[PDB]
Amino acid sequence: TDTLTRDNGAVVGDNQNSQTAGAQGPVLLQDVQLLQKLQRFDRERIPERVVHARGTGVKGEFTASADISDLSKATVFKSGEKTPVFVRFSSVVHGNHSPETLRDPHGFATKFYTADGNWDLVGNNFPTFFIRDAIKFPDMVHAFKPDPRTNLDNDSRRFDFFSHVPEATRTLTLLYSNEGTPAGYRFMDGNGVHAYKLVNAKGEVHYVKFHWKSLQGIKNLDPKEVAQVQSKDYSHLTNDLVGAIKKGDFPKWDLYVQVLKPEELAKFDFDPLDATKIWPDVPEKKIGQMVLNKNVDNFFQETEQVAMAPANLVPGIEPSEDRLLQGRVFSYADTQMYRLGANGLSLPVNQPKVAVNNGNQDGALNTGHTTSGVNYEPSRLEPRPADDKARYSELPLSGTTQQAKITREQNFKQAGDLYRSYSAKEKTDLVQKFGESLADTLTESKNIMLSYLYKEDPNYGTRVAEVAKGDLSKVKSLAASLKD
Amino acid sequence: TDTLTRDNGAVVGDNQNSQTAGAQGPVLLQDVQLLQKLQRFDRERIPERVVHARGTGVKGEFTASADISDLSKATVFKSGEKTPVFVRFSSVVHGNHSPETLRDPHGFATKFYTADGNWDLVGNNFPTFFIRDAIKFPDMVHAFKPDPRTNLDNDSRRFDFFSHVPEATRTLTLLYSNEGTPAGYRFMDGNGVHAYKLVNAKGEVHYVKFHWKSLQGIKNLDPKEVAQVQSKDYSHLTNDLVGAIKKGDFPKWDLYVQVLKPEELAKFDFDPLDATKIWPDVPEKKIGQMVLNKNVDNFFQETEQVAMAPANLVPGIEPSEDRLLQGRVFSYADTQMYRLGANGLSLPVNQPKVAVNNGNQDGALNTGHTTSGVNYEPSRLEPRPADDKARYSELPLSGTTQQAKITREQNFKQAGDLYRSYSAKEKTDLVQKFGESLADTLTESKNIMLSYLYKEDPNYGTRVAEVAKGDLSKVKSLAASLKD
Amino acid sequence: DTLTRDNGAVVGDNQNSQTAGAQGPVLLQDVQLLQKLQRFDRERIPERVVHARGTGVKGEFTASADISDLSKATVFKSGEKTPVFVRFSSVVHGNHSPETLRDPHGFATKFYTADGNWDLVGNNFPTFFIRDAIKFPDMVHAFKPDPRTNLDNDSRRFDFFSHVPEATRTLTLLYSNEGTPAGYRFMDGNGVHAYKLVNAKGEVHYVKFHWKSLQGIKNLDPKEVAQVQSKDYSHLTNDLVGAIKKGDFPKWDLYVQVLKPEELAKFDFDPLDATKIWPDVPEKKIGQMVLNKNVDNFFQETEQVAMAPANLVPGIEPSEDRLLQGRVFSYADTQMYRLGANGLSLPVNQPKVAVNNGNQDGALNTGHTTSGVNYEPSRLEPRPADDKARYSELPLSGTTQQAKITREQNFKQAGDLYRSYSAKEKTDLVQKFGESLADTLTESKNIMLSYLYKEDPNYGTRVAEVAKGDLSKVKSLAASLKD
Amino acid sequence: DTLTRDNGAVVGDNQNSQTAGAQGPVLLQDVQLLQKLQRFDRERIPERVVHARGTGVKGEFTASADISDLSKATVFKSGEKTPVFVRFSSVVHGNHSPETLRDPHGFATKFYTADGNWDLVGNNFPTFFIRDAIKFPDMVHAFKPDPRTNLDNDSRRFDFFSHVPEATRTLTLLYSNEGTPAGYRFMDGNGVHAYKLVNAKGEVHYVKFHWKSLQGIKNLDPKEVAQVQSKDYSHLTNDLVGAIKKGDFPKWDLYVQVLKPEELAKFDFDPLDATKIWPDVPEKKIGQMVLNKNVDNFFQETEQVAMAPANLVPGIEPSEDRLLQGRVFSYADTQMYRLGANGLSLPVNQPKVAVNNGNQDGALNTGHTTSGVNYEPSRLEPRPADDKARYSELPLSGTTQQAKITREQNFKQAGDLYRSYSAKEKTDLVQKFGESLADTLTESKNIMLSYLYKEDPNYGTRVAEVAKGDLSKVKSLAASLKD
Ligand code: HEM
Ligand code: HEM
Repeated sequence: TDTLTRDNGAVVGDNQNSQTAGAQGPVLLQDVQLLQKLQRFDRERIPERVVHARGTGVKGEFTASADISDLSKATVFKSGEKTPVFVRFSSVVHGNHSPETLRDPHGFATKFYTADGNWDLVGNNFPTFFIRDAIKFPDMVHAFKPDPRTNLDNDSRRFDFFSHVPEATRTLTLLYSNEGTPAGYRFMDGNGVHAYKLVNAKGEVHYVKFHWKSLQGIKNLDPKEVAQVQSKDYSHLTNDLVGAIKKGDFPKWDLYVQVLKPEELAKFDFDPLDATKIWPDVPEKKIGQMVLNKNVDNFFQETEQVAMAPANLVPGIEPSEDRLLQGRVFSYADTQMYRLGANGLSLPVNQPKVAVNNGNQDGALNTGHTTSGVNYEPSRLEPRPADDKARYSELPLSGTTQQAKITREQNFKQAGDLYRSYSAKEKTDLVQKFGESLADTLTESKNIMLSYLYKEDPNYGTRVAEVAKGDLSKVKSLAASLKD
Repeated sequence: TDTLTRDNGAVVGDNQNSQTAGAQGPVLLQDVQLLQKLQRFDRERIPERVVHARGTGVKGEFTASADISDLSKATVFKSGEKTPVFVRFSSVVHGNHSPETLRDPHGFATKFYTADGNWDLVGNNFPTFFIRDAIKFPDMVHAFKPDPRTNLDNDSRRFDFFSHVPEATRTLTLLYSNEGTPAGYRFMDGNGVHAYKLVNAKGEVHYVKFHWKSLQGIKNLDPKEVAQVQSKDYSHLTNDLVGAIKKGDFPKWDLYVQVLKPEELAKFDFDPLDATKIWPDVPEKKIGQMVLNKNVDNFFQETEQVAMAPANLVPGIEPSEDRLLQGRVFSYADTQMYRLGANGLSLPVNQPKVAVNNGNQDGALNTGHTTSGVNYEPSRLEPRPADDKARYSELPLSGTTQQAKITREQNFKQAGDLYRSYSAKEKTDLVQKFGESLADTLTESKNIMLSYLYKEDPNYGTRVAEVAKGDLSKVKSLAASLKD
Repeated sequence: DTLTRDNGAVVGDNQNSQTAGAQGPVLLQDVQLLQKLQRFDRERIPERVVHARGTGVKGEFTASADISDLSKATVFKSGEKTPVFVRFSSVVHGNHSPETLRDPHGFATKFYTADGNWDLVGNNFPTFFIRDAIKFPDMVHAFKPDPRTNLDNDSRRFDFFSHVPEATRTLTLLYSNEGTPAGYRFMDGNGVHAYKLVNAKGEVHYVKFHWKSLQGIKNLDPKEVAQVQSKDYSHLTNDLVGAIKKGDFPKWDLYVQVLKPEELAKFDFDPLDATKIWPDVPEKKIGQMVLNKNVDNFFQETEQVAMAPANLVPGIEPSEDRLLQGRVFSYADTQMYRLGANGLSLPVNQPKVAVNNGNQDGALNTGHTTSGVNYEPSRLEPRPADDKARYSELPLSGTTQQAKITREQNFKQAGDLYRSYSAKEKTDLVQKFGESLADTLTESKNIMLSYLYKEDPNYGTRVAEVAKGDLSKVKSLAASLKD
Repeated sequence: DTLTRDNGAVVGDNQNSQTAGAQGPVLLQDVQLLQKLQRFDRERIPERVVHARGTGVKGEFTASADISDLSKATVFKSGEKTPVFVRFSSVVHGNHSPETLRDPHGFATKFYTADGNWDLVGNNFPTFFIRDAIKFPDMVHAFKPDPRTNLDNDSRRFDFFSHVPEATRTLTLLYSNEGTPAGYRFMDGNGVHAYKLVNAKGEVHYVKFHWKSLQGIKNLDPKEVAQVQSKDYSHLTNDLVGAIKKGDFPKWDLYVQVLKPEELAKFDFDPLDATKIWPDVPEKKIGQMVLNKNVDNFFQETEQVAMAPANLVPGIEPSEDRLLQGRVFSYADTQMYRLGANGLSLPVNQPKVAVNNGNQDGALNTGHTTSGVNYEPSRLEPRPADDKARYSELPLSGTTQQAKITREQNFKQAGDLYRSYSAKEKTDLVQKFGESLADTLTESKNIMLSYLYKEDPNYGTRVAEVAKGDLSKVKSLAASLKD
């Protein structure tokens, strides 16, 4: 077999014994194989993601199947176009080897390696989120994560924060339902959550929501099943997916879009760009199908180093003015400059399948081969012209610069409708899980949280208020003042 | 209450809404509060420890109680001397938020903030280790850790490695016994593993092993109890410890030493500086007592950032020539330069309780206030004399520089001793756990592993061979050729 | 006091490594050798991407006027005295580059105010070369040494600048003798952009800041530059540190130029264009600064200071100048990298008021947190905002867009500047610019010369001769340019 | 080709940021503005702790002797052609520091051999100032600019060197005109230390390496230094890059001086003392190097190359020189920080042979691993060692120790050097040392003078004059110094 070498290519003569000053003597500083193997070892780890640290990556392909040229000019949506993908599924709060049975929303991020560049659709199984403005994301994550004093879960903290956040009511209803503990990533849907802005070749815009429909169906664990699985397997989602792909049982999802024109936004009773809302009566249209059929070759180089970011957009796809999405356009590229580095987008899993041509340079571990003296634009010696067809869409403005919440909140209606859509057994599990989680919250926050659940549906609030030992008369009088 | 501020101290006007271009417009880049909060958030995480990433830190005090001036000049051992400590307990292989029920050795690292500087005793509950030379450490960890292709446990990998490592037999016997799954950190002992060299005021040396004897007793979980605990609690060791301290029930450990003179080592049939060995008949002497009685204030600032390293030594305590230990003198300080930074030892939790006076300077995030022009030694303007009493001890040398295994291995005797010391019930649990783990290893490595167990004790090897489905006749013939 | 390791243990020998016998190899277990070398091996951090070469000093600012109608900031309250940290610098070259190299010179002032830290990061030139921060990286890459060799190559800047008529004014300032100061004490400081001051009623004013040197202005001419460089590559640092050591403390008066929001539309140029001065707006004195103390340690203080236009206090906000808007992001961003997440907690960067927020962890966090409340809002440990500190509201119209400003006036002020120079000052300018332009590609060179010609026919004509451009092509090119 | 963003998407407008209307603020969603500024903000990495100012060129080495009796290394096989990367540098000052400043000049060569990459990291000076690596951080700290002001302050290095008599020989080379070369092309290079060469029979030889310039040696005297500095702060880079552009490729012959292990105890000095040359050992030529190609990109190649004495191939090992021993640790260590754990996988650092080991992960890992076997040994995917590559064995005796070498001889070789200088060179040497020593504290100054006086009474006497030392004290201190 080929000889073991050091990183400079030199063969190693003994990989079992350190060089010592005699049989009973100390180790020498000059043993370069010892030093190099330990300095590499000592530097293998990089920071985990600040959220969604626990994840599983797989590869597959997406094939478009409809004519949506009237909605978007992006080549990924052209009927019959087959684009390779990289998908990273994940939980949200806990560290990287945390039990996959822990209750949480699950991430569903798809990197499309399109012919116009890489587009990332960074979604979750839940179609709505807990907040509507990215300025609260650091606050929200800090409240959800383990207590900073102990590294132990302490749910009284998320309910202190969330008692000030009535808009979280619908998504907390998902979290504490059995949708919070899936049986496999193959048995969950995916949603973009926000409305994205699709732009056609005439410069016209449509606001669109994306949904991945599982062709395997939806399968969740109930709290007693969660405990049985957790007893022997702390990686059941990863085992399920990797194992399925090894057996050739490739999971698939159909992609659907819901569409609104800019002039329809103001007609609704809720704000269509509020990330805490679904669009209940807008029809869905199928535009493609993705199949995930290949495992990764190396977890660290692919799954750990993949950089998913809503900022990775192609002409024809832009962010909407959803205020949650707006901060996401900054945050992922920013964190990835730190987690990976300035040259993170040049790693194999992050590279586009098209040419990159710009003046960005240098930075740590630059692996390029540059020969030109022109790293500026414009240049008449080595021009790099822009493409006028790729200019951003123009959105009309009015009012003033401002710091004010959106005007139509409707914080409790959709939560109530979701609660009522649940089977009797689903409601029972949601009520017992939410109540157990809320039981030792401070009394003031506890009765305020329970007022939101009661305003969503009196049966929901009454039952969680019994489990959590809240004060039902205070819950009802607080709920009476809440506005629809 | 005090107004929320930005990091430059300027008060914040609205922490709930980002600044937007009208009520329906996009978010502005000039919103410095949004951008600061997101950039700080985006940079919260640092690399986890390459091993022992899952850990719990607490604080307490150690009080010495014997006259060991004959063995060491170090102040921490002076009778009645009280020294504050920081202890970090941990598992080894998996990451943060991995289940604390996972089978593994457990770390027991004590930072003593002595009156002569900080001394770290970085030990484990197991008194022996799997390998005896630090050049194999990276290989050993890579074999134990989850498969690099999938991030899932795959014990065929560790047994392909350990089939070439007959010296791992005794510690794999501890690993697969119920000592591999403790009921609490308070119910385990701690050991230095290596002999350390204590030096007295005359410059004379003694080799000593350290043992923390639990005053709460030893309590382990058997396989069925592990699954039951894991079903509901993935942080059972942290909860147990933080819990006890909150209730005032402070865990204690008596510190004992085993002592051998330099001239006695050659008389043993095993090498006393072999990390795979205990010293079976050397008497123990109690030298002090440690009580852990305070939880940390902030997990990140203290438990995550603490830097435990065998290199943090004080005059009177030095590393022995144990070849595993020698590598550890280099590796912890090296990985901390990366994980923390060049200024990592100036963080609050890592600072000594005595003055630091040297020419080490600059480096990222230097928080000092230097006024001198003298950052070199020697200097006649601002001298920094050495202390001739702190010169290292002189060890006699013989032979040549070399790369060769130690001359006495005795790889199976102590492992058989350990097996035979176990109760019938403990034997059954060991055999079932080891055999289930080994069952899908490649046949050649599996029968070689079994031969090691059979040579330790024929009953051990026969029973694990039945559970693992190895070939007994091949096991017996391979064992017949093994040497004692 | 005895020499120690970083753990506080005393060192027994700091002159000899531990070796295996008199003729033998060095031992891995010598922890003093390893810890000194590992710290030494990690002393350096990335230099600033621009302005790497700099000098820092400390002093104090005292406000002297009632400007409460313009800003509610406590720093400007007449009589208020505020400690300052100032960093002066060059722009293009590395940290030990000669201080005589031709460049704009930075003048950044960190005010440790009673409302928090406010940084006024300006330059001695009152105008900049570009007017939209999206071009900053390109501009800097064209100015810096050639990426192939690390050697100055002025044809690269004129290839870029031939597309940028808006750089005419400041290029005139660069190639003049103001491009090579005699001391930092002998130069003015300008904020360049208009900032928006907001008073206690919420009213806004657009203001320009100017530091007037009370030592006067003193530039070196070309011949004096080579003379000084021959023996001194740190002449600016030497002058300032030496002057403070002798007790000759340099002082600057701070002046403001003021405009109301409804006045911006009435000029022939865009008042928020960073390549423009405000020629006819009167100046008012609002305070004075004295720099009277040298630093204790260059690295801890001068190298680690983090100056950023985003360090704002109530009463001061960015204007819509498109150059400034980019700077509000870039400084804080690069400091997260060059220093780290906890860079603003280093001694030189800390404010003199408490910091109260949920920002946490990050590399080398030196705090002492005990609370479980790292989120807002909380009813257990609230951290209320102050409604009085809400940002001002600017009226908007039109659409989101990617389009240059409409009033450019790229040559007029460039010409006024040229013609304002003495005959000798003009001669030096023409020769420095023309020598720098000489080997630019012919198309860029004659386009550059057209911008100078459009500014002032004598200017363009004299540089064309030195630089060897085609006078007739310059004149026809200039014919097609708009004032 | 069309400009793109880093994800490959085409840019529609690289001239204007996206704003909220023509007079409105910039938008956070303009991903091109943010990605360009984020990349620009992170361009710089930490400069080398020493030798930050450098120039890199490429070339080829051709072996021309049969030295298989001394080393089994393929690089030295007669007729063997190996590609090289060479980086020349100054030592003490930061990037863009004047290349005329007085220092030793680095001469590092990376040989991309058929057995792996071998780096010969040398200098023009054949000796060094100190002899144990434990003092290296102290020495560098004393040599660099004062930590309080970032200005050169030569009193600091003499405070330090007044305790270091062994630096006399190299301080003599430093203050001579060898300290200011006219080009890297006109300077020799030396490995300084003895290296251990090992042949195919396991036999060892101690060897010194010397690169003989085939352009001759060309220095600048103090008056010429000032002239070049007045106008050129990159004279060495210019000279070397320009020479190669013209086709005038510089050449160096490689020579070795050989000693057997039993010969080291014979001499009156220690042959592994880095402050010593080997005066009477003869030199044999073993090959020639020609540098004939410039780099394509300065940052990717010259800034990112990783030169380290730890990059060894079979046939070559460190000797027991105590300064060399620390260098085996420190270069790889600083490169783990300056570059990263994956720094040896960058294009310029990669070997021309396959790398096969279980080193993995780390920041920005660009590999394409498929195996699950990242440990050794393995019976599934074995990675056997080669017994012929085992390290050589050195006989030991004594005990572990912290004690200076015994045969110091700190002054004789320095005096020898001085006496070989022409009258011109002696006067230049004397004026510079004296001028640098001038404001040192009297006690250190007179002790430095004693060392010079002990090397040679005229040296001592002539430098004590310029520096204003006290000759009677110098002579009585010198009286007591031993040979
Ligand atoms: C609709 C709401 C959101 C969804 C669906 C979502 C989804 C996700 C997913 C799936 C990932 C993991 C991607 C991967 O597998 O690598 C992730 C990571 C992340 N998210 Fe979000 N998230 C949302 C809200 C936010 C917000 C509001 C912010 C901040 C402004 C944010 C910041 C981050 C960060 C910093 C990471 C780590 C990325 C990395 O290190 O590569 N997210 N998110
Ligand atoms: C007797 C054998 C060993 C014992 C008892 C042991 C114990 C420990 C413990 C208790 C910790 C965690 C300290 C904490 O809580 O921060 C640790 C971490 C670590 N150990 Fe060991 N270990 C052993 C062998 C080794 C060897 C041979 C090496 C390498 C030569 C090594 C390298 C490391 C590293 C790099 C870390 C991470 C340190 C950090 O990031 O702060 N260990 N070990």
